[PDB]
Amino acid sequence: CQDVVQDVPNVDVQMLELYDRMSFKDIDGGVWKQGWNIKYDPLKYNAHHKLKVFVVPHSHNDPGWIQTFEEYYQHDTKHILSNALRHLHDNPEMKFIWAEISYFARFYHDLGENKKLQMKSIVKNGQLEFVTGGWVMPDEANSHWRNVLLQLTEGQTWLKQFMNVTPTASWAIDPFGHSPTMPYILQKSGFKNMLIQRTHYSVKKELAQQRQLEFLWRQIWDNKGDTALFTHMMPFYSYDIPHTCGPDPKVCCQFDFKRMGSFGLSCPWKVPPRTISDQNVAARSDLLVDQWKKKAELYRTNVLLIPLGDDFRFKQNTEWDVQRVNYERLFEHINSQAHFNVQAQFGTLQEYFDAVHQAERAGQAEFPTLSGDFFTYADRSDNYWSGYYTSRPYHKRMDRVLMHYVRAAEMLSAWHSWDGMARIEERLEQARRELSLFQHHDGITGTAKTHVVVDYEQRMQEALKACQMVMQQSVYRLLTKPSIYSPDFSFSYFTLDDSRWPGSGVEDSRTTIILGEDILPSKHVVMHNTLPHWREQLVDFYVSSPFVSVTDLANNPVEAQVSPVWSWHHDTLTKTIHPQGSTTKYRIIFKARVPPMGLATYVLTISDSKPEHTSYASNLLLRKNPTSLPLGQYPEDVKFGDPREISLRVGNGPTLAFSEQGLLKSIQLTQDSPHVPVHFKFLKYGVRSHGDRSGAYLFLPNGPASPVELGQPVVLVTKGKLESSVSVGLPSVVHQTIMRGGAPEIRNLVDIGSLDNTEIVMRLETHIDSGDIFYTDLNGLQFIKRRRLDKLPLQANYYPIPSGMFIEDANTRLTLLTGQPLGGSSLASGELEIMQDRRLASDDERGLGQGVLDNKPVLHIYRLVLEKVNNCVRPSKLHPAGYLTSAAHKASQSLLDPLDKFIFAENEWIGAQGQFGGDHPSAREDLDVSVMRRLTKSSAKTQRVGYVLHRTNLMQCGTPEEHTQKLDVCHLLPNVARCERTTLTFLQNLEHLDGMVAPEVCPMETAAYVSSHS
Ligand SMILES: N=C(Cc1ccccc1)N[C@H]1S[C@H](CO)[C@@H](O)[C@H](O)[C@@H]1O
Ligand SMILES: *[C@H]1O[C@H](CO)[C@@H](O)[C@H](O)[C@H]1NC(C)=O
Ligand SMILES: [Zn+2]
Repeated sequence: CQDVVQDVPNVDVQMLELYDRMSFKDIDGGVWKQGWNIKYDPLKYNAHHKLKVFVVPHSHNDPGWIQTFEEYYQHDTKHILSNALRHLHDNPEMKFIWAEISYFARFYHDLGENKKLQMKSIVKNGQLEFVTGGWVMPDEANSHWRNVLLQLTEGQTWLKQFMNVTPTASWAIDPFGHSPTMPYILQKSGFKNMLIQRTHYSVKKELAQQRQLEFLWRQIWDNKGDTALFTHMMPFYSYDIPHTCGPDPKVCCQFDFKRMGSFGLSCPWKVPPRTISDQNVAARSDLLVDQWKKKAELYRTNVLLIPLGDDFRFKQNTEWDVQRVNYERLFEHINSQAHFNVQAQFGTLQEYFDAVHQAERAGQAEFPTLSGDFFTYADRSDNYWSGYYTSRPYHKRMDRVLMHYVRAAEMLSAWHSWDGMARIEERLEQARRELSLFQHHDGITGTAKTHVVVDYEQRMQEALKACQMVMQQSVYRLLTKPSIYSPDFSFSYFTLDDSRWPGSGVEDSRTTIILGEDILPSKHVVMHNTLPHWREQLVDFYVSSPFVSVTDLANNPVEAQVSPVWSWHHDTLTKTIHPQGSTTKYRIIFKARVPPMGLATYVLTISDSKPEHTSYASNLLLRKNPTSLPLGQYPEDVKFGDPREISLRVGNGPTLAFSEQGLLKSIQLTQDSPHVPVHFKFLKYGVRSHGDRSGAYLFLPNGPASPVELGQPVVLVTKGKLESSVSVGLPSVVHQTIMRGGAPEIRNLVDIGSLDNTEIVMRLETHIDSGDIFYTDLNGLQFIKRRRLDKLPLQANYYPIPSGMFIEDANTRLTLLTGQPLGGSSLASGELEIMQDRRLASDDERGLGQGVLDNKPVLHIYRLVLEKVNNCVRPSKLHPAGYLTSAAHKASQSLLDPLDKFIFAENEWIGAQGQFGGDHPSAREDLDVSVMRRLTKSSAKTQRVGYVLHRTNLMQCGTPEEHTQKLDVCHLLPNVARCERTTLTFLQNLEHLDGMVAPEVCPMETAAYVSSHS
């Protein structure tokens, strides 16, 4: 196993180092506005060394953006694919590449058998080639690597089954900035090459000058280079035709033959394309070949890639003709004019890469090695695309909730083979596809029009319902005596109870467990733990009485705590934000203990008075001018007081001190230690009154954030033996700090309401001497070192915070983990900040044509971990990566993959069992079974189950942590007959395993295994 901490990789280009060096001046470079006037030596190419040019036709089809997926499919995409089939069928030499499988699959299933066969034929023969092959071309900033793999697998599994092909080349021309998580997953999925386009204009300029636009992209911690994937970065401002034939768009635009007038398009540089004829072909070729040779100077081989396409292109047959015919005339002339020393033709993306590597093997070029990422992107001047790291935060949070439910549903149902009737495969496929669709770079990014965001949301809602159905049928089967099990596949044996989604204050959707001497004395609840280690976690349920006690199924008492059900109300009358307690519903809380990848059943029973093992929390409302807060049968009266500082300590954990406004001010780790200053503060960013305006994509602040005026907010303090919390009703946010004995959980109920042109940021102020360094994660997969650069505007120092960020000095670290991707930064030494929501009245000129005014209440969740790191073995100062501690990592898992909760629906559960999975191995803490998925339907004689295993890397800080068992996923199901290591999509077997044992993986590695069962 490679050491991912102690050996700083040696690479030709390290992006953090490059950023430290670059000056980022935005000067007018001439026709290539962001470059320079490229010059070349005419004699470079000759009879014995020609420039091979591949023109690659393509059509960018957004699975939703300005229209919904189905609207674009009906108005554009089905015609584009229908005409592509006809045109490629009839013109053997024409080529075309396709990226979005969601659309292709929608199209193909609608084709008649005759057409499906013609389609398979132009794919089989090389004319139509799939690039990447994912359900979509995903966002790379907000997406979790697990969902990037999910969508890739969804498109590629469809391609293998119906087109009998698996792309090995990736095409990512539109995500706003690029992540090394992509080559990470692709290289482990059989890929050999990839292409990216949206990187900072200064980076393009810099790498172009060094001919470093093509590179072997390895992971920041990879000393050996085995994770390397060949990458081609496009050099210009756009992938449209004007910015793909060469440096001068005024000239390239003349070679987009769709812009002559009848299609309603034209060249903004004021020179239109002209039909190619025998009289102008030599002059037109002179111009085109000169652009081609200029572009060729930016790369190292004599093989040139010329993409030919734009959004939803190649729709009309007349379009196919006008582009194909004119280019064929150009090629016939150019290829027969020896003096150009050029051989040009239509080609696919794989063709370009194969030729490039043949040049490389001929000793024609050596390529530089590179590590780092390509965030934050700016397409021009100070227009940095850091706004979309936060846009439509409700759906960014929904993404993570669905991410988990998909995993839990696939895992819970994978244990058994199911009758087709049960519609398990059916519900799982819909759930994977709706979550996969949302990975699109206009889905999770929050950059779609309002009615499209609504479409993604309704699709995810149906996916959530599908997961619940599969999960609850699975639990009923796993915990019912087999000879008693009698399933009705349409019936709801259990209801899922989710405490954080939509969240209290967002939607009253949780059911109350109604108990009573005259109706029902008790109720069974069951917890699922998708993680492969034993886990304890507090769980809560709403109950109709405070007099409830918990027992496990052996009837052992379980200590519990009852607290009121508090809801906050913006009182339109008194003009204050204050809480009201329920007099009919109460929260019962207790610690559940659950086997690795297993289930644990508990029973809640009512009594007519206080149960021996249930305690009741005290509640204290701090505000001036209080009114009574009756709590029905709740046994402890609410206390009142004037606002004042408060301190709280649950169990042995930290002691937290809060200001009189209910905000954290210090954290004391142990009884003796100092009260470390850690202050939460909420501020607001505005929008510029003159100049470029912030929108769904761009963050263009009118300077540093300004403190929000808090007034004297109402603060609610609840103190219990198992859980305590402090909640304050701020304007736009009900901020809650919850304590259970470890690092606190922070929840923000964010309702930016009608505050126009405002971005609300949550900031942490500490005295940690972090200087200009901070760390953020990439796709929930790895943490990369960031360096605040004062030479760049504030918005450029904002980065995606898909799951966590931290700052540290020699002794102390503060880590903030998230349950949703948001944008954030560390704008001053000792600080961390993360945007909560943004509401913008203006469009930011990137084509969306609207501002962001569809905000809705969202419940953001976090874990805040303060730790001493002076004893931790950390990477050297020159290493570009950072790593979590065991506590920070478990905290992230508590947010992303919590215990699932199920409430039995009927009065009596006959045949109920107390636990499932007690014999599953409890793996080492840094290992996770990211995916468990049965890959065969019940009619398959040989059943197959796929597993994706990921091992993260945690810092060694002196905690002995031992006694765990080896996890061999191939033996989790009985009767194993074979075990294979496969690509991460499960589509190709890479290794037949001895003894049918799946070895565990190395730190930061991810492997897939498929076990076969007789
Ligand atoms: N990039 C194009 C092609 C193009 C459009 C206009 C001018 C030049 C080239 N289109 C992008 S632009 C848009 C962000 O601005 C993005 O969210 C959307 O998914 C799309 O496909
Ligand atoms: C696709 O599968 C393999 C891959 O090459 C080969 O038999 C041939 O190309 C195709 N045959 C089919 C339809 O399986
Ligand atoms: Zn796009």
